[PDB]
Amino acid sequence: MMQEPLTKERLISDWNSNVSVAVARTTAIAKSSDASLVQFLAADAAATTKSTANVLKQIEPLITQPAEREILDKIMQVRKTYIASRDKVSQLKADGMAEEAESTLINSYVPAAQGYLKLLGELLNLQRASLDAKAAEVEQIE
Amino acid sequence: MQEPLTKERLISDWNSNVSVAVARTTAIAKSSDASLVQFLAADAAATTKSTANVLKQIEPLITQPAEREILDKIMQVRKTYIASRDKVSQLKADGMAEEAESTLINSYVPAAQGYLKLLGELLNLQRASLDAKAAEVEQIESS
Repeated sequence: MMQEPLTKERLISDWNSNVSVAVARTTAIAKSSDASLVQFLAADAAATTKSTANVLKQIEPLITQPAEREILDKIMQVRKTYIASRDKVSQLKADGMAEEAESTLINSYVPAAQGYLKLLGELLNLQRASLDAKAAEVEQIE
Repeated sequence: MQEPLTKERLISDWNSNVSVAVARTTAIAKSSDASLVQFLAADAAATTKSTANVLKQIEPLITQPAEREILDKIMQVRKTYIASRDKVSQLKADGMAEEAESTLINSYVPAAQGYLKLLGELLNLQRASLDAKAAEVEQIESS
């Protein structure tokens, strides 16, 4: 019972950490004049990506509420926009197109990452609220 | 239940901050751009302040021998981690790219790995306590 929202809270926390890491890395890539940084960080980026893939596969079978499914649907859509803009920033920086990379970071990547993190926060708060309610019942009702 | 849950959430935020800082410092050390240090200074300071606030909240809640022992070890290694992080940033800002990369590999990465390993152990202490309590609840409700 309780372990359901507990497990989902932990998985979503890992996911949120992965996105925060990826945002810091993409920000550093976009602000560095070094066109080679993308390739230097490719292995780290791949580890972050695969970590999130693992989280997603674990979260999917645990989704039990319509609200969770709607939020997750929105997350996956926003995530598509985020991935496209992240990849565009990396491509432009690798090609030395610093100005266009900045335009993309500001107009596309930042809003997508912010929406991504906001929706992850909503799903996380959903789990935390369910778990907090059950924990309060267990403590008080005893 | 609320005690280990609060600690688990605070430690999760802490761990996220450390992972972000490690990614940022790695990017700084691998970039040929000496200016990245200054460009990311505000973000790095915000990560630092976030962890400081987490520590202020978690310290009074860490009361039992095992968690206190792990926390003491974390703070010890964290001293080395901070020193090496600051060294990496300083060498990069000073144009000592080669020395900054060497410091990243020989000093910063080992400290960061020990820091993250001990944070993971503290987090797992909280998670194991919560798992045990939740399982006890499921047992009671099953009878």
